[PDB]
Amino acid sequence: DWEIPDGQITVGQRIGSGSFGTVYKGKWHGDVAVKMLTAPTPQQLQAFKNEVGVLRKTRHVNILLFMGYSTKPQLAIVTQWCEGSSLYHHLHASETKFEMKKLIDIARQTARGMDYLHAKSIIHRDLKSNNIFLHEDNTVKIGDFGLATSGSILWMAPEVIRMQPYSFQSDVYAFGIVLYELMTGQLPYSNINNRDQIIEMVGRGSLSPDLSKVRSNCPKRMKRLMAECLKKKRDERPSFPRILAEIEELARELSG
Ligand SMILES: C[C@@H](NC(=O)c1ncnc(N)c1Cl)c1ncc(C(=O)Nc2cc(C(F)(F)F)c(Cl)cn2)s1
Repeated sequence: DWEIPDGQITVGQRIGSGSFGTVYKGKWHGDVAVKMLTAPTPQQLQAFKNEVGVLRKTRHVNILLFMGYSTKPQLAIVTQWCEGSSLYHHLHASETKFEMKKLIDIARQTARGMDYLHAKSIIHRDLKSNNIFLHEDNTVKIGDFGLATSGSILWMAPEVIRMQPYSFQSDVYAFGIVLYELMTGQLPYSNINNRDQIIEMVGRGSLSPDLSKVRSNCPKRMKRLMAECLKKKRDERPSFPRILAEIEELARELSG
């Protein structure tokens, strides 16, 4: 069992509040991060066990290392502490300009982690550049840092907006949107004023990311893989084994 006894974790500075919990930087055999959740509902009790039950089946370098959980005194999830910023903070706030060599490496590590999740039959359900942490500004760490559960429509597939929806291809579309941010430095649909139409237009199949805003030095394989990841039909979107294979081969083309 991975239950951490009460009294071992030294809760420290608060990292950021949410509508569903708060996260602190704790001390527990080193630097750790603890997300603690007044009265737990039967849903919150199950939602906590679902998030821990998913993190228990993860043991990969590109996935945030789950370390333990606690029920006393509060429902908590203990993970490793990583320094740096998320990919959304690098490309759309800090404006960190990466070499094309490193942009492919960030996409490669992201595809490696997404490949490992699908092997374990795990759907991320909320893959975005904000949930992609750059540990030491080098290693990609995939997690779910959402503290409210929905301001994350740019990464939602058309079939996810049309409630009939989470699948491997829905995560592939999110990965395709992340590729758009990497190759453009901007979020999709930046020229749209409100989000009412973005929900309606993308769900209707008449709004797609303008694939001409990509940088000049973007390889032709990245433009083709990004387009296939953004197909409106789910069955026309590839699987991450095929996605990772073409990126790792493309990556070896840049290293001399
Ligand atoms: C305690 C808190 N840790 C931090 O926030 C943090 N960690 C490192 N460095 C920092 N600076 C910070 Cl601030 C977290 N508890 C659970 C987290 C999580 O990702 N759960 C999760 C993961 C997956 C995945 F399988 F896709 F990965 C899925 Cl599918 C669904 N849920 S994250």
